[PDB]
Formats: sequence, structure tokens, C-alpha cells
Amino acid sequence: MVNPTVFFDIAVDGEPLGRVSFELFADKVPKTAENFRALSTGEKGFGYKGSCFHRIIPGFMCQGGDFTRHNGTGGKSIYGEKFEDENFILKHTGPGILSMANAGPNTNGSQFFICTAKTEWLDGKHVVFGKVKEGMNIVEAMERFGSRNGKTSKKITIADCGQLE
Ligand SMILES: Nc1cccnc1N
Repeated sequence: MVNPTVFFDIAVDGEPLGRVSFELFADKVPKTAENFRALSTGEKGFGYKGSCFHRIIPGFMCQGGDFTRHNGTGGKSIYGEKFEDENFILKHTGPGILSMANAGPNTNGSQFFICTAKTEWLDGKHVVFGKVKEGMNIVEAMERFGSRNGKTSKKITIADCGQLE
């Protein structure tokens, strides 16, 4: 098995910005990796394409994936509304880490976050499942549209997404 690679093509108020790719750690967290992959291709009939990064805190993280309520209160996984914390093997070691957002134990859906700082206090409570492969520069440019309270000054969208070879 080769870990899958996913891409997001990011736009800022509709204007193309660049591409972020991610390695997904299917070898360590296959069930969590597979949910992100499938949401990124849209093969179940729903997913991330056209969704927004609704909360961006510079020096912390970029959060996205709420395609049902567009604001951090929604989303769903490919396995149902919620699924369990698969494992906490991987840690939040620094910028570029891809990890699941949640609302308590065993409440993973579709929302995720990209770290822009080390976030060690999240270790053992959010499932880490991937990392930025290319385009950390693009993540840094997104990040400049965020604010201390998370609200973005321009709309940051996933204009397109899918799986790379
Ligand atoms: N439903 C939900 C809400 C907040 C964060 N993650 C989630 N999956």
C-alpha cells in the first residue's frame, strides 16, 4: 500500500490561490484516512468541493470541512454522522499536520484542521491522520486571511479537490 495523496485547489473570494496536497496516513489510521480521501473525491455523493475554511487563527490552525452548515456546527462522515476516534498514534508535531476536529470523544465527522503551529495539547484528543505534502506556502497565504477570533477577512474556499496519483 502507498498512502493516498489528496489535493485542494484553494480560492480567496473566488480568485485562485494555489494547491495544497496532503499525504494521508492510511498505514496508521486507515478508517480516518479513508473518510478524508472519499470526501475529497466526492465519490459518496458529498464532500469538500466548494466548502469553506470557516475558522482561521494565525499561529494556530486553519479549520474546514463543514459542508452541511458552513460554520463549524455540521458535516458528516462517509460512515454516518459521527465515527469514533480511531487511534492517537500520531501527534500534533508542528505546522502542516492534518487532524480531525470534534465535539467530544468519538464525534469525528467531516470537519478537520491544518495546523500552522505545534499544537501538543491536542495530542490524545484529536485524531491526526495526514500532513501537507506540497503547498505549505499556500496554507501560509490562507492563514493571513484569518484573525484572532477565527473569522476570515476574505472567503477561503476549496474550489476543487480530489486524489492524485
Ligand atoms: N459536528 C461537529 C461539530 C464540531 C466539530 N466537529 C464535528 N464533527
